[PDB]
Amino acid sequence: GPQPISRLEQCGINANDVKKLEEAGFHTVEAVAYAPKKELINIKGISEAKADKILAEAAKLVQITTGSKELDKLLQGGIETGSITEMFGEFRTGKTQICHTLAVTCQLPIDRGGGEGKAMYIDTEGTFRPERLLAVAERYGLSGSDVLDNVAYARAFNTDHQTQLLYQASAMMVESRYALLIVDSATALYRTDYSGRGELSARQMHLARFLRMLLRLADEFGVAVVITNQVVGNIIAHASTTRLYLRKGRGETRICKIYDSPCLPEAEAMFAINADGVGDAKD
Amino acid sequence: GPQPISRLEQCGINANDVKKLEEAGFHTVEAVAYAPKKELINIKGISEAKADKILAEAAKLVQITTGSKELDKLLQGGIETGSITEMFGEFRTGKTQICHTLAVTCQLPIDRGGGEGKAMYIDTEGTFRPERLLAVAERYGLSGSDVLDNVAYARAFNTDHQTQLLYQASAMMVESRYALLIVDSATALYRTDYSGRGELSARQMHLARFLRMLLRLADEFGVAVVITNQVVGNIIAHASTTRLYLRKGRGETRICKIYDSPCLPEAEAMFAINADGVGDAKD
Amino acid sequence: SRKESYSIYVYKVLKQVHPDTGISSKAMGIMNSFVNDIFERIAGEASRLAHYNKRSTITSREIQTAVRLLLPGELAKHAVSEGTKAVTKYTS
Amino acid sequence: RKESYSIYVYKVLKQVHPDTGISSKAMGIMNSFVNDIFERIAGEASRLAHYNKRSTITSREIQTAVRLLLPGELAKHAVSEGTKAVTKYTS
Amino acid sequence: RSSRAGLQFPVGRVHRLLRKGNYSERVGAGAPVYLAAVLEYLTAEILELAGNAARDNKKTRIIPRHLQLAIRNDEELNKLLGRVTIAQGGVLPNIQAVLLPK
Amino acid sequence: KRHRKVLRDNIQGITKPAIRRLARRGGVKRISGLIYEETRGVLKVFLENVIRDAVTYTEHAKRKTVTAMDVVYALKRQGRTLYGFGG
Repeated sequence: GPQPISRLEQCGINANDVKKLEEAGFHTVEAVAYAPKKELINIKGISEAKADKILAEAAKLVQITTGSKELDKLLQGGIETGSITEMFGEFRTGKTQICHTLAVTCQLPIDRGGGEGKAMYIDTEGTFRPERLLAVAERYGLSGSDVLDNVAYARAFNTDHQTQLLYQASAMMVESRYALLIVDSATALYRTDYSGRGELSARQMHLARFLRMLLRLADEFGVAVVITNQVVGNIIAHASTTRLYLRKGRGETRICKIYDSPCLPEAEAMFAINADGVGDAKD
Repeated sequence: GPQPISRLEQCGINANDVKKLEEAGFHTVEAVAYAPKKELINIKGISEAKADKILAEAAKLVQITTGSKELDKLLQGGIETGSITEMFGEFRTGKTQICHTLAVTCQLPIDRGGGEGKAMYIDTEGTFRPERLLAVAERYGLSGSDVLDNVAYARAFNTDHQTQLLYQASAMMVESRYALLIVDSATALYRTDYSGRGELSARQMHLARFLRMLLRLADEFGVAVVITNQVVGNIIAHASTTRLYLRKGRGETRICKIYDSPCLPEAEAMFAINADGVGDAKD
Repeated sequence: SRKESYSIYVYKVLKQVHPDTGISSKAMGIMNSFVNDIFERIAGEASRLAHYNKRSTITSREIQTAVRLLLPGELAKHAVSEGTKAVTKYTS
Repeated sequence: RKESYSIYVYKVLKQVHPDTGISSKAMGIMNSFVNDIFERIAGEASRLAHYNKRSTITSREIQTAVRLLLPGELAKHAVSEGTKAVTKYTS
Repeated sequence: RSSRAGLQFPVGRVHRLLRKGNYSERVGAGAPVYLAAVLEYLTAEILELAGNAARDNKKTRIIPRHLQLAIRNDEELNKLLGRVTIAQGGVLPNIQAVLLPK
Repeated sequence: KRHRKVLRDNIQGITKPAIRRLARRGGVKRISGLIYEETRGVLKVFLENVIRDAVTYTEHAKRKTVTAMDVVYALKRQGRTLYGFGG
């Protein structure tokens, strides 16, 4: 966690210099410490000697239910909060529907398979429907209005906007308790933006940074991170903890397969897409 | 609506750089803003520093009735402006007729199911008929002459001309309020031009770029984007928000089916093709 | 007034090898001098290598050969092992 | 192809000793010499430009590099020749 | 890229320094990774030995003296830094045998 | 516009006991009387050479202040690389 910069004054930095460091926007001893001298020196009323004293003394101090029961059993009860679970599958498999369902189930009591936290829906595809959220909320008997109140929503127009929303997510997730972060068509902007072959490393780098920010937020807030992937990157293998393959069974009933878990078996479960919900298959 | 690029110069971009951006075909601060740096940098006489200043300061500044009531109900009232709606169907289903109808209904008051905006008809097939527009205008009681005055028309002879018309569309749509962009036989030039098997990626790339320009213009002007597709590409799936399957019922009455909507059910509605209009089926 | 250095990375490494050990400012200055010095030696030798062989690109190969030229014995072998591992992990 | 300073060395030789020749080995040593001093001066000039955050190597960097690398009288005469040559060249 | 390479030293920064140090017209993707890895390793070896010396001296903080002891008491580091002066390092204790009393 | 007393004969500030201490760190047990003057000459030459180059760098940079980096560069180019005074 953080090591608030207050602790730096006990090292014998005078408090005025700490206030100037806070003015710069450095608020922890960790924050000042792993930065060079010039950042603290550039602050008004701070010399190089005080900065050397600061750096030297600073180094001294520094399960959400899927709502398909059969799928929950496949997952041993639902998504583990604090980790990334990847569901890769074809279009029309219900990925957007699953996102809408989870956006509400996260708000469920933990004893009901929720995280008792607010939800975060980052859309890149325009498919965000508050009315679908209302349907899922009424399914689980949650207030649809409260679902929208526990879902902060923003549509990312590009990869840069996609990463920029993470900055708002990190500061906003501190102020309110969240349990779910949704990124729908998470890989589409990496395909439309990064379309070249020479750009493979570029999309991989942007994705890597995006994933690292995701991991930091997951470890920071203990929330579930849900991203959706269409498989028509090898970087995701190390990053996803649980890989789910989704394929259509005709009508509204979908087949789920586990394609990676270091602990969980490779296995499959059948579920359906119902007006209210993403919910177990009911032949 | 648009945020003309003029406003970017008040952020302290010099006016010559704004003129170079206009030369590229970017005419609003919204247009420059949600594009990456390289677009503006590629313009002659623009460095990366000026582009960074443009993007940074630019981020600081930045339902049309189908005229078939039954179809509007199927669509929940008509096309959402600002998004692409794809209607794929056989020849003689009335696609051209539907285009002609919408070219007028867009001009209808919003309370009448219009967008209260001008229309854009990009033809690739020669089927543009101002007289049909006059018939639709008299159907809805709109001035046929005003319909032609609110429709800027150009026939694309090839895919390159098809994309080039988008450049005129972006600058022209800034000067006048539009509500509808029509691309009739949108996929034909990708079949006649790109006919090879090795060229599948090439037609997909040209289409992808075309779609991205469409999305930018849709988000920029909040207009409805209508393209017609004959299904005798998988790229369109992510791009189309609502997929409509059109098939002939004999006489002038056509069957419509919804084949994709993330929020709307798969469902069908019957409508007819009437001399005045594209209009509900009246057995 | 923004001045970059290798201090935080040196410190991270220090915490890796000696978890309960610190370092004085003077000593850190010597470490920074060290990293910059070796940077210059290796990069310069690699530049010369690429030039000698009429190549316009410095690749990991030039870096590796430079490392073998500049470093003594086992130090060279160990360094080569670290660099190779890092490049192969990066590539994946 | 394969470059050397041989013809220029020979022209200079003809300037200072009109009736004197030079062996192949000796010419090889002269070529080694010219390349060596080139590298020393160019390298120092490169560092001079870098230290001062300049992207251009100018005659001033060459001159300073010469002052750093050459001893005493050699340095003074070399500086004189470089300056003279640049002055004759400029007009 | 540092995380991708499993490193602590900054690959991006090293890449930038390679680009702007005028070493070559082009730089491969693996070059700054390799270089960063080598710099990190050597840093680790010196810090390991210096830490050892610091503890031998019952000190918890590494000072220049410890760096000098570490370097000069290690044949290969001593070789690598043969023409290098460690400020405030002093020298290794060493008295020629002939100078000692009989 | 208040300059220091003009500096003269400062090499004599390198005292006999200082030179003795340096020699002791160098492992020297006994010292001839003529060593001290000899040492001074040697030291002066060394210093001259370093400072000359340092000042050259200073002059190239169009500065009036000799920096630590000027000295470091002089030493490096004289094959006496010094650690600890960068940045």
